[PDB]
Amino acid sequence: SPNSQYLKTRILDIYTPEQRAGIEKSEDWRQFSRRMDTHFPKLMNELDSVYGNNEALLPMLEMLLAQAWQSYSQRNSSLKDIDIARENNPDWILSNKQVGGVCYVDLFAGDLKGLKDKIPYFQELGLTYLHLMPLFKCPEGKSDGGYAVSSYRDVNPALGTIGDLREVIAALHEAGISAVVDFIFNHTSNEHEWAQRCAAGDPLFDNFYYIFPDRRMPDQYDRTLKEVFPDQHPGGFSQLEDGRWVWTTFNSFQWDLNYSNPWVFRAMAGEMLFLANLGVDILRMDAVIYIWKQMGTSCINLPQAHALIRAFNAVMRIAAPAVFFKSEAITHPDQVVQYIGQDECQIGYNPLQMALLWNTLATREVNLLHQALTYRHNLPEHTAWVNYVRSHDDIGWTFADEDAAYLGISGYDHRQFLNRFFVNRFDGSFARGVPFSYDPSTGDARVSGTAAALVGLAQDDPHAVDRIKLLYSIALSTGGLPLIYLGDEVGTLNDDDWSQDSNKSDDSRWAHRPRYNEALYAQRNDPSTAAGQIYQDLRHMIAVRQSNPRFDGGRLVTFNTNNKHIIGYIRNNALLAFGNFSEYPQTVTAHTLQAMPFKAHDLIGGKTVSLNQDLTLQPYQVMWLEIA
Ligand SMILES: OC[C@H]1O[C@H](O[C@H]2[C@H](O)[C@@H](O)[C@@H](O[C@H]3[C@H](O)[C@@H](O)[C@@H](O)O[C@@H]3CO)O[C@@H]2CO)[C@H](O)[C@@H](O)[C@@H]1O
Ligand SMILES: OC[C@H]1O[C@@](CO)(O[C@H]2O[C@H](CO)[C@@H](O)[C@H](O)[C@H]2O)[C@@H](O)[C@@H]1O
Ligand SMILES: OC[C@H]1O[C@@](CO)(O[C@H]2O[C@H](CO)[C@@H](O)[C@H](O)[C@H]2O)[C@@H](O)[C@@H]1O
Ligand SMILES: OC[C@H]1O[C@@](CO)(O[C@H]2O[C@H](CO)[C@@H](O)[C@H](O)[C@H]2O)[C@@H](O)[C@@H]1O
Repeated sequence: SPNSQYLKTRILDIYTPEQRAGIEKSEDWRQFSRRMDTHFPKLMNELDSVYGNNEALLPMLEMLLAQAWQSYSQRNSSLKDIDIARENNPDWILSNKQVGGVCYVDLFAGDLKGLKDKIPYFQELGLTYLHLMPLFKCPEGKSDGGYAVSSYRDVNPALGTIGDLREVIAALHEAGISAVVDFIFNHTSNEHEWAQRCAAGDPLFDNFYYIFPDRRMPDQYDRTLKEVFPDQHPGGFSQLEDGRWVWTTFNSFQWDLNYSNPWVFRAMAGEMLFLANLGVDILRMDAVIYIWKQMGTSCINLPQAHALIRAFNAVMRIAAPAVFFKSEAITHPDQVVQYIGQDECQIGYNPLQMALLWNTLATREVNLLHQALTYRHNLPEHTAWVNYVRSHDDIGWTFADEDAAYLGISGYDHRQFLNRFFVNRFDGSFARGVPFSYDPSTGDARVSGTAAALVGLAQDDPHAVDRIKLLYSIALSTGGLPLIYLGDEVGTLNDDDWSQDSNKSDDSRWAHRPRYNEALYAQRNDPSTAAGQIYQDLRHMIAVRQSNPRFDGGRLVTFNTNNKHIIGYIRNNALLAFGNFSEYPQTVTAHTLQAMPFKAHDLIGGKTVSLNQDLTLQPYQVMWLEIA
């Protein structure tokens, strides 16, 4: 294998002898050269572990690092300052100061100029982090809500221009908000140029996808693949018009990119550098678990997938140190956590906590959630969870069967229950969700619907507002970067048109993707409305989280409440949180509370609470007790 110095001297060969002296003296080159020395050995080792003795490895690497230099050279000074700051503060992601939000630009604000106009509201709410849903050109009609990308460089004209996006990102930065966008790197749309050229037999785009002459290999792969959108097509493959078959994990119009080809890595690394220099702070690594395939396996969570992401990481350490990764791994908890690491994805979605929040509302029993906060919450140094309550996607019940079994719970039977409960097919349920991707091979299903819909707000259940408050309280206080699904903070209900819209009718996820509700947002300062109560509740919890150092960092220790309806945990040995998941009053006894100070201030309700006696929580009450 080559070395950092060799590669750098060749990178510099593009310059005249005179220019070259100016380059090597420059501050940009000095930073690049030391980051090369520090981080290139990781890049080389990760790529070697995947591609081995591949003839194209060295040429690809040289091409990539030449592009990395050009990119860093071009990178504007303000981003270069953020590079230095995050280079010396790996734990910026772990600060209690951070609170995130996510929205569709079109649905929430019409277009990018409109989004820029909403930035004062984001500041009002207290966001420091904003994820904008996929922005770029995609097929008209059905594009999986923009996740079928037809060009990585062209903004969807309905949203505006690439210049508009650069301005939004600058404006977010001026408002103290990090910009977060999707890195859609497992697949492109079938109308993407790479996809067209590859299928047409253009040598330049040879092996950019997985294309087969017939069903022989697809059938063999499909023996072990687990379907993602079972309504859409069987297995993992779709047929071309000419009779061939292409790997399509998701929709038929989404074709998996072939990372066994090192030129595909270079292509997407190139795209990563492009987004970096737009000033993107965090890249959402979409569908991370699918980027390596192997016959005889489920083709998810494979070792090469992890190595490839660690390779991407090193590219950012070299040419855009500010750019962090957020893992989207919705899979078994044992596998979810393997993506999270300083040298891989520094943060990742926490689907286990999310799914168990909803589980606990249904059962009123904190057993699985306590188990999860006890054994699966704490992370390696310099990493964090992203804690959420809802997202643009369905809810999957991705708790571990092994975990549940230890508690005498059958995972299969339990999911059968949860899936009936949350779509209002269980006696007494407050939930008004909609099924998604029922699967006749597994009996599996997921749940669509907004947070407000799932807690009972549609029928104005008197407990609805408190349920929302409780759920968000836990994401805001367990440790990690909390992510608000924008619209939830005023109690936004399910979309009313999705089911009869022919572009949407086969995808119930659109139920929980409503437009900005003008009426609700106008009520947000009136505490007599559900919108105002939710908003003031959440805003208060956000303010406390961000101001109070007891919430800092990602670590927690659970507290045994000895009440199966009440969750308990302690942050920084100074903040005792209780959450009552029962619709009835529930008590933590004086005996349980013996080690606590006699009195403690509750940050939620503002009162001084006695802990030297029974503590009785009202229905769905949350307490944040300052015990040190
Ligand atoms: O809030 C209503 C109800 O929810 C909880 O009970 C549910 C269980 O959590 C759930 O697992 C499921 O129980 C079934 C088992 O999974 C299955 O193995 C077999 O033993 O039959 C059970 C019933 O079908 O469904 C129940 C609810 O029916 C919670 O524990 C209850 O206290 C609560 O009243
Ligand atoms: O300056 C380094 C050294 O590189 C040699 C080639 O062996 O020339 C290379 O570097 C030059 C300056 O960057 C380039 O103009 C040239 O294309 C490249 O081959 C020597 O010419 C030079 O002394
Ligand atoms: O309201 C049901 C609505 O959901 C859509 C597609 O998302 O189908 C979902 O619900 C069905 C059960 O009603 C499931 O069989 C299906 O797998 C699930 O995606 C529509 O098919 C349906 O009209
Ligand atoms: O601490 C005294 C008394 O409290 C009991 C309740 O089971 O334990 C509780 O006290 C500890 C104080 O931090 C907690 O760590 C524990 O989780 C909590 O349940 C008994 O363990 C003990 O006798």
